[PDB]
Amino acid sequence: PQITLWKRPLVTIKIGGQLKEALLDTGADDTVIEEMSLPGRWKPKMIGGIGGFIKVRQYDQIIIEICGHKAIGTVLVGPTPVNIIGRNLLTQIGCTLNF
Amino acid sequence: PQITLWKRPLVTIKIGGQLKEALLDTGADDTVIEEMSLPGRWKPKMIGGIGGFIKVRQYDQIIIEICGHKAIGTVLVGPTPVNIIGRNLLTQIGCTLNF
Ligand SMILES: CCCC[C@H](NC(=O)[C@H](C)NC(=O)[C@H](CCC(=O)O)NC(=O)[C@H](Cc1ccccc1)NC[C@H](CC(C)C)NC(=O)[C@@H](NC(=O)[C@@H](N)CCCNC(N)=[NH2+])C(C)C)C(N)=O
Repeated sequence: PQITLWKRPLVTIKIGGQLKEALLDTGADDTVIEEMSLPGRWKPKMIGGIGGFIKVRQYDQIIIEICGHKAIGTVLVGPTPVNIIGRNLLTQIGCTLNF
Repeated sequence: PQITLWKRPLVTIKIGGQLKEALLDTGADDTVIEEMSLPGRWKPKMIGGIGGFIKVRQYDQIIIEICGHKAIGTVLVGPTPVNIIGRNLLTQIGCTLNF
C-alpha cells in the first residue's frame, strides 16, 4: 500500500482474536491499544503526549497483524482515544514515509 | 527522501525565519509549534492529544519550509512537548506512508 494523508491513516489490525481499527502514527514511539484483557503478565507504565500522561500496562511479544503484515512486539494497553500504531511496529512491516 | 522509522522522524523546518526541528507526524491532524513569536493575528484554540487538551494560538496561512519543501497553511502555537508537522502540511509537500 501507498496510503495518502488526506484522511487520517486508519487501518484494521488484528490483536489477540479481535480485529480493530488503529491509526498508523509516525509520531508515536510505542503502540497504545484500548483496554482489552490480553492474557499474560504485565507491568505498570506511564505514557505522555500532547496534554499529559496516561497510565498503561506493558505487554511484550504480542502478535498484531496489521493488514497482513504481522509484526510482534510490545503493546501498551489503556484508556486511549484511538488505537495507535507506533514505530516499534511500523518499522517491522517496513513502513517508510516518503515525500 | 524516504524516511525510515527506526528513529524518530525529525526534520528541520524554517518557520518565521527560524530553523527548528519538527517531528513528521501521520497521527496529528494539525501542526503544533512550541511557544514562539509569529507575526500575524492569533485566534485561541484547544486541541487535545494522548494526554488531554492544550490551549493554542492559531495562525492562519503561515509560510514554512519542511526540509526545503514549502508549505503555507495553519500552524497552532502552544505548550507541546515536541514540535510536530501534521497532515494539513504533510499533504502539501506530497508526503505519503509506504509499505
Ligand atoms: C483538523 C482540525 C480538526 C480537529 C483538530 N484535531 C485534534 O483535536 C486532534 C484529534 N489532535 C491530534 O491530532 C493530536 C495532535 C494535535 C492536533 O491535532 O492539533 N494527535 C496526537 O496527539 C497523536 C495521537 C492521537 C491521534 C489521533 C487522535 C488523538 C490522538 N499523538 C501525537 C504525539 C506526538 C509526540 C511527538 C509526543 N505522540 C504521542 O502522544 C505518543 N507518545 C510518545 O511518543 C511518548 N514517548 C512521548 C512522552 C511525552 N513527552 C514528550 N513527548 N516530550 C503516544 C501515541 C504513545 C483540532 N482542531 O484540534
